[PDB]
Amino acid sequence: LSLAPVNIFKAGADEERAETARLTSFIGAIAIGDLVKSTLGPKGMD
Amino acid sequence: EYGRPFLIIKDQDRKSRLMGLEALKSHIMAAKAVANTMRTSLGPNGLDKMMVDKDGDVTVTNDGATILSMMDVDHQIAKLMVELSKSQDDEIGDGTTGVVVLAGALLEEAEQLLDRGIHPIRIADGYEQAARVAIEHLDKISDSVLVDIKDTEPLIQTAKTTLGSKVVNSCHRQMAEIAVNAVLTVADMERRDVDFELIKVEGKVGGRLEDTKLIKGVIVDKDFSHPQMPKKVEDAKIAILTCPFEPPKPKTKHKLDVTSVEDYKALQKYEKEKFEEMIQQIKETGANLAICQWGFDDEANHLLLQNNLPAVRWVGGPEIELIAIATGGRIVPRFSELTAEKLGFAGLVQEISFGTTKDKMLVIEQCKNSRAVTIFIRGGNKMIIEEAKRSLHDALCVIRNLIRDNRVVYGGGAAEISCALAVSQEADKCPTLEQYAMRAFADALEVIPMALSENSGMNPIQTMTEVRARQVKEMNPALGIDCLHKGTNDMKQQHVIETLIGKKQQISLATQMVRMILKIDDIRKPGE
Amino acid sequence: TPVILLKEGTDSSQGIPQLVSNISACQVIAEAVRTTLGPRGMDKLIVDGRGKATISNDGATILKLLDVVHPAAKTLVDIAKSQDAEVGDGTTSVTLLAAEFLKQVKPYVEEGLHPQIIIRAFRTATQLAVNKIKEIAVTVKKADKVEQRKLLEKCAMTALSSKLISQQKAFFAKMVVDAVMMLDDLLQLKMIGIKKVQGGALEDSQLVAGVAFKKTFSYAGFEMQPKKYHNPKIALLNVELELKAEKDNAEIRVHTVEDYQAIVDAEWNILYDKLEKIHHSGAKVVLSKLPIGDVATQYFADRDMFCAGRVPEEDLKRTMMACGGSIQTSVNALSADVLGRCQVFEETQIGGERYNFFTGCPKAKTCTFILRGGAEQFMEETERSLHDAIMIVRRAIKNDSVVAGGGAIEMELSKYLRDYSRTIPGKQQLLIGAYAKALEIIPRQLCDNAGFDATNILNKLRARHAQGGTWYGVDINNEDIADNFEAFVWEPAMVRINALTAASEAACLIVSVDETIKNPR
Ligand SMILES: Nc1ncnc2c1ncn2[C@@H]1O[C@H](COP(=O)(O)OP(=O)(O)O)[C@@H](O)[C@H]1O
Ligand SMILES: Nc1ncnc2c1ncn2[C@@H]1O[C@H](COP(=O)(O)OP(=O)(O)O)[C@@H](O)[C@H]1O
Ligand SMILES: [Mg+2]
Ligand SMILES: [Mg+2]
Repeated sequence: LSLAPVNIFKAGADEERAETARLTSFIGAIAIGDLVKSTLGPKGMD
Repeated sequence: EYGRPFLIIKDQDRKSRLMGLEALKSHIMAAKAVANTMRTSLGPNGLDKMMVDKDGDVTVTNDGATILSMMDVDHQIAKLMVELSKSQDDEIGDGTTGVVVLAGALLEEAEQLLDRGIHPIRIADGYEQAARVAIEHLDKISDSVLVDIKDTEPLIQTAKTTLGSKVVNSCHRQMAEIAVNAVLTVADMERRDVDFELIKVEGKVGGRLEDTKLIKGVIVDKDFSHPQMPKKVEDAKIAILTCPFEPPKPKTKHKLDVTSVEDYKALQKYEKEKFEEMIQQIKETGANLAICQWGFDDEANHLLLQNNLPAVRWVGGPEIELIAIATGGRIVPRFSELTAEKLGFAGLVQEISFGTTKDKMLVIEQCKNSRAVTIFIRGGNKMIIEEAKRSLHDALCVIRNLIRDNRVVYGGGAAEISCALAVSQEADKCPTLEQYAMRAFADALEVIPMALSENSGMNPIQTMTEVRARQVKEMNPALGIDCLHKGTNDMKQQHVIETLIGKKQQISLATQMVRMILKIDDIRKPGE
Repeated sequence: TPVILLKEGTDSSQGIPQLVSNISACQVIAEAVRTTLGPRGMDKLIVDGRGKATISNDGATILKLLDVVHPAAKTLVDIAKSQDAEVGDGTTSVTLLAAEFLKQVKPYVEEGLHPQIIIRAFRTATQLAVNKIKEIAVTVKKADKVEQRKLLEKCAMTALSSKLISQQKAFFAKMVVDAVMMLDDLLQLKMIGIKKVQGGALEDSQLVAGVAFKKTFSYAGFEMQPKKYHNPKIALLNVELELKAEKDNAEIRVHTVEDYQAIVDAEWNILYDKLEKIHHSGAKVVLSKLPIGDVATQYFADRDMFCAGRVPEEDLKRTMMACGGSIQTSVNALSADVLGRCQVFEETQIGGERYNFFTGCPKAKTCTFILRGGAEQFMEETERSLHDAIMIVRRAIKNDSVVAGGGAIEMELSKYLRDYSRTIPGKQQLLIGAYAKALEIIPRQLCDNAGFDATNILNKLRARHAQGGTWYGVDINNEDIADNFEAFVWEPAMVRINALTAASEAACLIVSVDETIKNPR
């Protein structure tokens, strides 16, 4: 039911598979480009 | 007598033990989780893994050796698979993600045999007999072409396939010419070896990925001592020096006594004549550029400038011996030994400048026959340079193997389909409870084609069946999996080449690890 | 009561329950190494408190890795170290034998038998069994060079058949025999160069006829000197060839600047005097325990001469008895009789490492083993398995007497003791008879590890011996019994003589103990 009955990794180490890794890498990158977008162009803010 | 729980082992109540079959099933399940992570990172259409260092660092890689190295595991069997791949990279350099897939698939096939009442030593005995049939069959279909300087092209096509998997594929034609041209230069042809200390790999971030080039000299990250020295020269005789430019000082506990005024005035005169004596000795011999390991002085810096004689300060240890081999000069420990026959020769010594930073680098080229070359990697990302360095090391290690052994086989799955038929055909004449172990070997050997097809997007059992049916009917052992969708399953036409000793090790080394695991039955470890 | 004799915490036990609880404590030690016996034995995995795994099939190292604290069980761990110090093989055969001598006499202790009667019976049986082995030990007349090579190949092949390297026992048994005839009289164990190099295959291990040691630290210019010589002259030295102070306890007091410059030239002339003396002697390869500076490295690069430094002591001594030089602490005397010589010297690459080779020594009296595996524990188990065939052959030269194995010699002894017990009357029948029934534990474990019927086979062995087949053991490939002497399963007679004496002394000691006292802290 869990991530394989045996324990391979240590305590505190995490792993992400295909369906959830693409979720982290895609929300992490969009967050960076959203904070910065407001400072683009002749009339960008500060 | 009331045999109360008497104490036998220290900390007996905090220790655990597995025995019998349940301990053997835990090994297989632990080696099935590790080998299924590396399945996706196989072949030209594979995908790579994100790795986060313990402190704060990020690594992106496709190599099988480094992935299992930076992954921290706690299972003991999982630590055996890490060492299985590490022992492959240093011996060959290519195939380190192919061994753990085969070993993991070799253990899974033995799970059904154990459940039927089969002794594990009997399985580990039948496996070795099969590995002697596959290796003896691999020499029969091996083809050796040639290796020299004048016709280089099969060597290029060998390094083209290994680079096909890594991220460096946009420019992988250019990076296949650097790897081949930088090996036959530094490699001897009588002793048949390669000195990797003679090849320097230096990467500098910023720029473009296709700007990577091969330099036929030495590039050192330093600059001239005085800001008013000429940046380039056209005919320089390199004067390699080890000793500094300071006045001499003995190592024993010297003490110099000054008991008068004339002894004091004779000491100022001593210091200033020693500086002028040094520049006279360098200029007399005809030297044009000075290279020093230790630092200069405030006074010895102008004398070099005033005499039109540029110099480089504080260069490293290993870099000095590369300039000596490249330029053809010799290293002198004093000024008295500096003669005209101990000088190098460069054709051009420039000082390249990067963008809006203060990073200056000294380059040395246009030399005669050399035994030292450097690789200059460029790129616009931190993770691109590190992965580019790893991919180039794999390309160099493939060519080094071809010098020892010319003969090659054809990849893309062709070697595995052919090897799995020889084992299965010979297993039909072995009636001693070994046909089961031999048949299990030939079934785990076909996981490599079923990993390339699944990654490509095709059906494994539908494509793999059609390839064996075509190979038996014809007499062509060079048919593989069309991963790149080119139309022809013939690997000879598609120019897919694999070194023979690379494939031999992936079978001989992978079998022996399975013998340890099948031999281990008890575990005794503390509890947490 | 208000004043008490011993401290508060002195645990004490005595009586019949004290002794029976000791027999049941040796049943746990014997069961920890029960399944590592025979060609189909399985090794164990032990972990320390730090996390280092030690994977092995030999009794001696398994019992060393358990933190046994039971005073009675600690006798069985001490006799194992005795066996691996005298003969080196048979370690796990004295652990089952020691526990089987206590299990068979456990019921007699409960019935109220005086344990002194048991000790007299155990000592009488051991002397009657050790003398039977020497009576029927096979020897040969005029052991010629050919027949004295076949004898040690068979013995070394049998000690290897139960280990990790069991498929390649033929290839390895040829290297061990050749590695011991190079030694001369004392057969020192420090004259064999066990080296471990990661990567490769088990069939790529080589035996060299000289010395081989790893490349040490080198300074600038090391890549500018040749790495292949035809007939060099090895100069084994013990000197620091580097620019330093003459003596740590020294001081220089100069007065004028003219004497200042002469001092600086004096240190550069002392060093250059030593290097010139080496170069004039005709030497081509130089070695030194003490470090070699970079000035000396570039001196030898301009004269096509190889240099090395910081060589371990264990490697220079192995060179001396392979080339024929001597360690020189001074360069004032370098004659022709203090230099070495060989036929080839080069520096190849094996497994991403640089190694120096000194092959080609017709008067060599030492060898070196290069082991090629695929993991750190693959090489340690291969080195421990090679350490058993070394000591078996070493013991087999001083004693050219062999007996058959696979239970063939345990069963002949149990037949002789059963016949002897039926003549003497009294309570000695049930004690000697209990000694003969405990010697068949070795054949029983061979059929239990392979998965055979341990009872039907033993009924056949007991019938073949009472008819009168002396060397009829067991067979694991044929599912039956066979002649183990004609099947070339041989072992020296010294591995069973010392196994009975050690097992009988450990059993006789535990029985005599009456009570135990444990003091606090
Ligand atoms: N162009 C190609 N077509 C078909 N198969 C290929 C091609 N290039 C590489 N391969 C296969 O990919 C397999 C894995 O190689 P790779 O993914 O580079 O990692 P490694 O070489 O470390 O195992 C090899 O067995 C090889 O046969
Ligand atoms: N070819 C063979 N057939 C049957 N039994 C054998 C054969 N070779 C060795 N044996 C048995 O296997 C045993 C080896 O045990 P081993 O694990 O070496 O114990 P130790 O390590 O203490 O010497 C010997 O007692 C011997 O009787
Ligand atoms: Mg590859
Ligand atoms: Mg043994």
